[PDB]
Parts: sequence; structure tokens; C-alpha cells
Amino acid sequence: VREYQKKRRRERIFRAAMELFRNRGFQETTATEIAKAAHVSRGTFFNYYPYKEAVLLDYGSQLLAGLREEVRRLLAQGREPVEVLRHLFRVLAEGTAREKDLLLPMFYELLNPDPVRARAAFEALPLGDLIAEILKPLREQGVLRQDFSLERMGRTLADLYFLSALRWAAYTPGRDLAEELEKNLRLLLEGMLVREAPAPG
Amino acid sequence: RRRERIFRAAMELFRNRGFQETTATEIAKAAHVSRGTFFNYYPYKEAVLLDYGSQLLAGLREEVRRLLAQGREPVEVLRHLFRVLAEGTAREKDLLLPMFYELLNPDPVRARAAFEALPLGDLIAEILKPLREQGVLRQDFSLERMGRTLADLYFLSALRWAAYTPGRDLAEELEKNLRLLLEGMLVREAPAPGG
Ligand SMILES: CCCCCCCCCCCC(=O)SCCNC(=O)CCNC(=O)[C@H](O)C(C)(C)COP(=O)(O)OP(=O)(O)OC[C@H]1O[C@@H](n2cnc3c(N)ncnc32)[C@H](O)[C@@H]1OP(=O)(O)O
Ligand SMILES: CCCCCCCCCCCC(=O)SCCNC(=O)CCNC(=O)[C@H](O)C(C)(C)COP(=O)(O)OP(=O)(O)OC[C@H]1O[C@@H](n2cnc3c(N)ncnc32)[C@H](O)[C@@H]1OP(=O)(O)O
Repeated sequence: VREYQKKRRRERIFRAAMELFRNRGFQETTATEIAKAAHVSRGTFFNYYPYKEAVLLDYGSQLLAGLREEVRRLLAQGREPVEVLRHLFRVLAEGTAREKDLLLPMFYELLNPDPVRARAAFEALPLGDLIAEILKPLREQGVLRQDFSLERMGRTLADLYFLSALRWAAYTPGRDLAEELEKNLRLLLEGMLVREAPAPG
Repeated sequence: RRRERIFRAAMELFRNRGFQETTATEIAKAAHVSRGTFFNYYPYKEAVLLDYGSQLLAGLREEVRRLLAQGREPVEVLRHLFRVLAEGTAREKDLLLPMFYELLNPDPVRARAAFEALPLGDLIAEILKPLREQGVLRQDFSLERMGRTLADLYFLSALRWAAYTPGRDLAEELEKNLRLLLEGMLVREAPAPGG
């Protein structure tokens, strides 16, 4: 019964932290406030979350798992990969705009000077690999280059999302994030060089 | 002179003791000016790195424009530019890393000063001009915007390389960015290409 109590405890702390973060702000909330609200010692909080940002990483990982489930659903339903890609970025744009205040500090964590944490943030938010899954069918379909691995390409697109999202959130919140993300997709997918227009129907 | 004596004294201290460990006070003393005078020239320490970054960029800009005269093909100029950036980044990683972090400083006023000091995107956009002229680049995006996007990729790759994974061949990584963005991930196999 310890495992169940342990999972119950982590989940409660998470909820407590998220409620406080949403109502008072991430930076303004302290481990002491979180512990109090979750009904646990501060020491217990740190045992589950050694540093506050780890709560946000937990959150982003949850958001990503929901998107993954969505993408896999659309692909199994037979949606064209390119459309799923365009769908994913549209949903990423919407979710990022909606959760801007919590995602911003989480975004900086990927740029943490301490390599151990930058690494932990990275592994917790594998958007790059989700994108790779969508590219996979395109490759077997023969329309995708093969001089670069699916992994490195997906990672490149995920890096663009990250930079555009961070910049939008930190510096230009008034701009159209959906359009900006569509641009990254269109450029990396089709390239800057013009392509052949099909014979009209 | 002075702005020059300060900048040189700063770089020398950075070289001998490290950027992070060097202080405004020490720079002031080595440049022979008061802390007040130092700050008129460089309100904050990273501003010295921006100045450094600007001069390195000017040099690249120099090289670029002089290769375009010489008739070198646009795409070949781009490949050269990134081969030079790759080596340069590797050689001066210790000073460039704190400069890269400054580009994403939370203070919008500082992030903008950093962006404006390091206009790589615009340089890429000048090299692209002949392609635009040839009529071979899409028109739903400006050259400036496409250029900014390829510079962003450089930034991303370079910051990752210099801070977390120096093991990667930086030149091949930049060559990858150029290739994906210029050509796209979808293949180009038309039996009858234009031109
Ligand atoms: C060895 C060392 C080598 C060099 C080492 C260094 C290499 C650095 C590589 C790059 C690294 C980075 O950039 S990372 C930097 C992250 N930092 C930031 O983003 C800080 C941002 N700070 C700022 O102050 C912002 O940039 C502002 C406030 C100036 C706003 O930007 P901005 O308005 O886009 O600036 P500007 O230069 O005029 O850009 C004009 C383009 O944006 C478009 N644009 C603007 N608003 C809109 C809009 N609402 N809808 C559509 N389009 C818009 C314009 O139409 C035009 O696109 P179009 O019509 O032409 O298509
Ligand atoms: C809802 C909001 C969501 C939000 C979601 C937001 C997602 C944002 C994602 C991007 C965010 C950023 O990273 S922005 C950039 C700055 N931040 C960061 O980079 C985050 C921290 N970064 C890191 O820790 C590192 O860069 C890693 C972990 C990403 C690097 O991965 P790594 O394996 O160490 O390094 P990698 O590049 O893979 O190199 C492996 C070497 O071995 C080869 N190799 C090949 N296969 C393998 C293999 N299976 N295992 C190991 N190695 C392999 C590779 O070719 C390479 O050779 P060779 O290369 O020697 O030839």
C-alpha cells in the first residue's frame, strides 16, 4: 500500500503547486507555500520535486503525452501526415498561447546553463520524437529525403517551435503564433526553393 | 583613445582570467578609467561581448560581399559562411557562449540590443538576393524572414554545441540546417525541373 500512497502524495503535491502557480504565478510561489498547501513537509516536497521547475516539466510532459495520443489517433484514422503536422502545430500554437505564463519559465529550463537540468528538461519534453513519428509514414511513402534521419529532422522542427514559442512568449505576445509556427513548418517541409505546381484539375 | 582601449583591456582580461570572473572594476582599472566612465561605454559586462560579436560579424559580412563580387554562386557563399561560422564558433566558444545566452535575456531591452548587434539573419538575406532575382525562391515569405529563420537555426545548433554537446561535428550540423531550409525535407525528384 506504500506505492499507492506515494503516488497519491506526488499527485496531491502537483495539484497544489499548479493551483498556486496559476493563481499567484510560478516565480512568486515558494516550496514552503506548496508544501503547506499540499499538507506535507517542505522536505517531502523536494523529495518529489528537487527544484520548482521540475513541477512544470511534469506538466509539460503531461501536455505532450496528450498531443502524442492525439497525433497517433489522427494517423491511425488515416489522416495525411502533412495535415497531421499542420494540425499539431496549430494545436501547439493554441495551447502555448493559453498556458503562456506557466510555459515561459519552463522554456528557459531547456536553456539552463547547468547541463544536467537542460538535459532533464529536454528528455521530459520530446516534441522532436513525436514529430519524427509523423514523418515516418512520409519516408516509407517515398516523398521524404533520407540523407538525414527522421530523428534529426523532427528535432530540427521541434527546435524551431521552441525558439518561436519562447520569443513569442517572452518578447512578442501580440504576434500571431499560429502563423509563425505554420511558417516554420512550411519552410522546413518544403524548403525556400520553389516547387513544381501540379497540373490543374 | 578610450572606447577602444576599454574594449581591448576587457578582451585581454577575458582571455587571461575568464569572462564570468572578470568585473567592471577590474576592467576599469586595466583600461585606466573610473567605474563611472566604464559604464558610459558599456552599461553592463555582456555589452563588451556584443561589441566583439558585431566586429566578428562585420568581418564575415566583409568576406561575404567580397565573394559575391568575385562572382561566387549564392548557395556556395552560404556554405562558405557556415563553414566559417562553424570553425569560428568552435575556436571562440568560451566567449561566445555567454554572448549566446544574452540573446535570450528576459529583459526585452537587452535581448533587442543583443539581436540588433548580431544581425546574421540580414546577412543571410543579402546572399539570398541573387536567388530571389533568379525567381527561384518562394514569395509567400520575405528574404529577411527566411534569412532570420536560418540564423535562428544557427543559434540553436551553436548554443547546443557550445553548452551541451561539443562532440558533434558543428560544420555538418550547420550544413544540415542549410540543406533542410533551402531544399526542404520533401524530396525534389521532378523528371522536368525548371530552369
Ligand atoms: C561569430 C558570431 C556570428 C554571429 C553570432 C550571433 C548569431 C545570432 C543568430 C540569431 C539569434 C537570434 O535571433 S535569437 C534572438 C531572440 N531575441 C528576440 O527575439 C528579441 C526581440 N526583441 C525585439 O526588440 C523585437 O525583435 C522587436 C520589438 C524589435 C520586434 O521585432 P520585429 O518587429 O520583427 O523587428 P524587425 O527587424 O522590424 O522585423 C520585421 C519583420 O517582422 C515582420 N512582422 C512584425 N510584426 C508582424 C506582424 N504582426 N505580422 C506579420 N509580420 C510581422 C515584419 O513584417 C518583417 O517581416 P517581413 O515582412 O520582412 O517578412
Ligand atoms: C507543450 C509544450 C512542449 C514544449 C516542447 C519543447 C521542446 C524543445 C526542444 C528543443 C529545446 C532545445 O534544446 S533549445 C537548444 C538548447 N537546449 C538544449 O539543447 C537542451 C539540452 N540539450 C542537451 O542535453 C543535448 O543537446 C541533447 C541531449 C539534446 C543531445 O543529445 P545526445 O544524444 O547527447 O547528443 P546527440 O546529438 O544525440 O549525439 C549523439 C552522438 O552519437 C550518435 N548517435 C546516433 N544514434 C545514437 C543513439 N541512439 N544514442 C546515442 N548516440 C547516438 C549521434 O549521431 C551523435 O554523433 P555525432 O553528433 O558525434 O556525430
